[PDB]
Amino acid sequence: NRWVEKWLRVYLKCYINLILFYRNVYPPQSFDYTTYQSFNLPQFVPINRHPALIDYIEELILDVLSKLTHVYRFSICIINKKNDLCIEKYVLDFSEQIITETEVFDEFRSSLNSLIMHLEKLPKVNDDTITFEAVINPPKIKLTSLVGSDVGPLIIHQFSEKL
Amino acid sequence: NRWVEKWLRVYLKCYINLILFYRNVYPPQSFDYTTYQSFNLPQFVPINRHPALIDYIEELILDVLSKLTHVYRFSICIINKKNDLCIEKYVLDFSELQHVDKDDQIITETEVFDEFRSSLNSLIMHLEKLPKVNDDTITFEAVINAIELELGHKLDRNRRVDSLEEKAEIERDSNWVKCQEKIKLTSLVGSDVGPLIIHQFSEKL
Amino acid sequence: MDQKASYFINEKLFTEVKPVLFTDLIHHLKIGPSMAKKLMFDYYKQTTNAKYNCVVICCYKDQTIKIIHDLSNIPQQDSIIDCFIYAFNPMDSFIPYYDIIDQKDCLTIKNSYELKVS
Amino acid sequence: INNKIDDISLIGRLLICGNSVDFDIKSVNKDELMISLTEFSKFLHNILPSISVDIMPGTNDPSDKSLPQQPFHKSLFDKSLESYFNGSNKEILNLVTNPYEFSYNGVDVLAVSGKNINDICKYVIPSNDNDIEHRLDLMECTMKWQNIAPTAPDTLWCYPYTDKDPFVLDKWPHVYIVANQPYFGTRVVEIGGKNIKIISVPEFSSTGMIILLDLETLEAETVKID
Amino acid sequence: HMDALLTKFNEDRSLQDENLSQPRTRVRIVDDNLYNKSNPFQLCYKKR
Amino acid sequence: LKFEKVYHPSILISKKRYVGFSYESPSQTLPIFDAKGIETRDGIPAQQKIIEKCIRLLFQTKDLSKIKKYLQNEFFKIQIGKVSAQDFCFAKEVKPQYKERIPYLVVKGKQGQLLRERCVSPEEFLEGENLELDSEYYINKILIPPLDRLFNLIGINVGNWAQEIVKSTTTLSFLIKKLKRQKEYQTLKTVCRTCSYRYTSDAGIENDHIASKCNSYDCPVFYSRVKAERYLRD
Amino acid sequence: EPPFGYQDILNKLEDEGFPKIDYKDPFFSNPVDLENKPYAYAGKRFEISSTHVSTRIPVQFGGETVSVYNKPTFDMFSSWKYALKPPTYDAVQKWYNKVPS
Ligand code: SF4
Repeated sequence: NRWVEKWLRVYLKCYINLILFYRNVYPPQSFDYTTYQSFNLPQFVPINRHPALIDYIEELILDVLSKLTHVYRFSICIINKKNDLCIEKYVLDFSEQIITETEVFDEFRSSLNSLIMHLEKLPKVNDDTITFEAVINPPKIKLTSLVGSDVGPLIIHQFSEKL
Repeated sequence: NRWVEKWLRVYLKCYINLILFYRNVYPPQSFDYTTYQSFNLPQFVPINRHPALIDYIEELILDVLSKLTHVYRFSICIINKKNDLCIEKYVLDFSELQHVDKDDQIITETEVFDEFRSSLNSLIMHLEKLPKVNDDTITFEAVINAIELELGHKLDRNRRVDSLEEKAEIERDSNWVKCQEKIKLTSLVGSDVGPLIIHQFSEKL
Repeated sequence: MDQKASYFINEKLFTEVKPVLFTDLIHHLKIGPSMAKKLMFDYYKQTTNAKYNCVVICCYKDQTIKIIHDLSNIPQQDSIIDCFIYAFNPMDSFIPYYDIIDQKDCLTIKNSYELKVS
Repeated sequence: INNKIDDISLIGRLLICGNSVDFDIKSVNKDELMISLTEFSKFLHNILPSISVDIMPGTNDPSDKSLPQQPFHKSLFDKSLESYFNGSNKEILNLVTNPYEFSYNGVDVLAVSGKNINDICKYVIPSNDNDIEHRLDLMECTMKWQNIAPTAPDTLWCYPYTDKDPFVLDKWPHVYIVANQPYFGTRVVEIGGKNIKIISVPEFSSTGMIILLDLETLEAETVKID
Repeated sequence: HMDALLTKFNEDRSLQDENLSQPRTRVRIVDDNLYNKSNPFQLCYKKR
Repeated sequence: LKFEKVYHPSILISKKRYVGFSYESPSQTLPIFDAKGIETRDGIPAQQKIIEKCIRLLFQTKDLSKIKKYLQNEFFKIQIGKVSAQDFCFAKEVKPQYKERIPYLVVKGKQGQLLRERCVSPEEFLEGENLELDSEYYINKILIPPLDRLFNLIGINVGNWAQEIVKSTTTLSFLIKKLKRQKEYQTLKTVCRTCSYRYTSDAGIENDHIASKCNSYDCPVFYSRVKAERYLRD
Repeated sequence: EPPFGYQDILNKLEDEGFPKIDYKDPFFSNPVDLENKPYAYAGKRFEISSTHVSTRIPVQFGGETVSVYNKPTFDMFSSWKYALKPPTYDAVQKWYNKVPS
């Protein structure tokens, strides 16, 4: 907690929405990438417009940040067939009196810009035949890390092991 | 002034697109040596025409020149497709600018173009003297080490916008994001003309 | 023993890197083109870790005047008399920029009709 | 650059013929026209202390795109070189047209920038073909009949031709200059009137083949600039 | 290379035996064409 | 009941007012424009062409700032004076009967605002503002066909765009402008002699006079050559 | 985290009453147009949107969109990177392959 909760919860909800669009768990043109901005960013922010599913992920990120205080290594795996290894492990490592609101709000841009740098630079294996599943701990896997959160109090290692 | 950021725009056009040429991030057959991309170039700089890409380049330069006193160091970052790790960080400077002072003196068009031609030719020299292995699979991104900035909040605070100039300005603060913040570093000869101190170096990995 | 030229070439080569093509030598010294060939040969003879070599024009002509880019080859100039060495280049390519230079001191061959202010 | 030293002895007063700056009209604007024109000013003010020059526009450099074409003063030059034509009236440089009768006390020679015969040689020719030795004789023909070669001649809103000035004139020269061919061609032919040497100086991107002309025993000498 | 040796061989022209602050002017060019005729091909001043 | 080439969007002001991107099969792409029945008469072609391009732009990518820059460009074309001059050709029923397609070309405007509705001569050889004008009746007659047909249902005022645009080395510049329209006029002469080749056998030198004496009331290069030769008298 | 369905999400969007697949309101890319107010429309409201980032409503987390609503603070050493995706090697390569074709 301690005032990083609001921007962390919107950061994970927008991170889930961007994963849902750019790795097409749902149909890609089943979104609205037009009228929503997450932070002060140029790029499209494609949230599913489904009210029951935005409430579903609303409760998902709200309950994982409810259990934030003793949360373990966070990840999201996209599964349709046997892979059995984590795809996108945005590891929420709990730190701890630093007053960082503006700087962390800027920091979630670069986390999400590392996300889109992983997203638009990403190949295409199969259309719509996949389903995500949030999980806390495709012939061959590949390792890729993204930016950290050193300006933020909590550090996020933001690993994304694709396939 | 007015003429001095035109010179800065041309110098950054030459610097940026020459780094793009010598890293082979775009195919060399699209490049041709030239003097005219919307202005007068000091040297013959290999420029691919590709009007989306040159729109992007003059876009980025008009973004960096829009602040013009927060920036003490413009730079170019080099990122592989393979990893986000920096391959090269080409250093540039906006230190002790004429424009912040807004001094009318001195123009010295041939002398400033002389020192610009020197710094360009140094950029040529230390861009051929590193070798060519894995000549494809390289990309481009910008970085600015600046002394005192934050503009990205200007999208917020329920502002009501009416003019195209500040539409551009909101695009300037929208396009820029603060990142989270060494292995080798090589020397480059900078321009040492009076009002335009551009102390430009290079970094390797 | 004319090292008075050589350090002046050394700044323009090194402290900034704009190439000399000819005209800096004639501006600095007003020596002869044969003597400029001797001077550039001396700079080539007393080269210590040139970043890259120059290429010469060839004095042997045979109704041809060609900048040598087949450096090992002898491009139609087999029974060669001589070469005039110039265009020492840091870069990949030999391009200078071209500028007005002082010539009233430096003009080897003047005008058949000398210009009048009138 | 010296032939030790006779090249300077043979060389006279500089003669360009057309093609002062290559550009295409639909892609050009103000400042890229002055970039190439001021670098032409750099070249001409560089060579003007050494060799005096005679300059002529007319095919792709700015012109009327006609054979009688007004040569454009004060645009080819920077301020360093601009005041020389004011200072010296026609001696070291003057603006001359696509044809000009350069007369060395009666050695009259004619210039053509090349477009006048190059449109006939490549652009508008479906017939009369039995390629330097073919195209060399097209301007021999155009010399012989003194006739309408091109497709848009004399191209003036006021005073095109007042029964004194044919674009390919009636007074014959001793040498005609035509330009911008693929290869070099230099023969001499004698007619019943006079003797005429054929000059086809090639376009500079087609290997140059740059030529001495005349006036000692009426003899021409090319040199390969590539 | 031996291209430089050719320059080493050709030491006969130290300075070409020119004074080199003397310009040897070459041509007595006449150019009778320039002043005392109208050029027919040229424009009309009233037209311009 | 056939399927017959449904439309992705559709402008729907009136009865017999179709316009959409029709396309018969899913395998097709670049869907065919449909201009059947449509309300969008004399039918002066520029209104039809700008309405077609506007719908093509609004319908291929669904965006309106490109419509803004296109309409502003067209108002510069009328205002500054780059006019193809086939853009406005009215014709009264003043002499079934075909004593029609009379010479009446109101793009000319009025020098002194003196002749009432008498922009009549389609080849009137004079200077700039008697070939193009900004504040007149036909600027209203060109701002209504976008607004009534398309911009009503979307609410954006193209009249506000017209109101926003209605108010808002040099000898070398004149020289290079003369070069620009000299090469343009020579290109028009090239087009005209290649058009007029059908009346010569193969000759090309007499092609220039027959090219200059072609007079159609309706040809998409002829009026540009008319104003080209309007320029050369200056 | 048991998800919702697989392709029947579109049917569910039809089921509460939304469009099954949204077709976009034509939008101003340049915000200096719309006469800089969405209130500029006809007798009835059309509320024409904008894909540019100045005129975007935020992501509506729950029932509230959130900004910091506070003072941005200047930093002394800070590297700022550019967020537009550049034209790739592949884009310029296919564009120069398109020039002969
Ligand atoms: S103006 Fe006349 S001759 Fe020229 S293309 Fe049109 S119809 Fe043919």
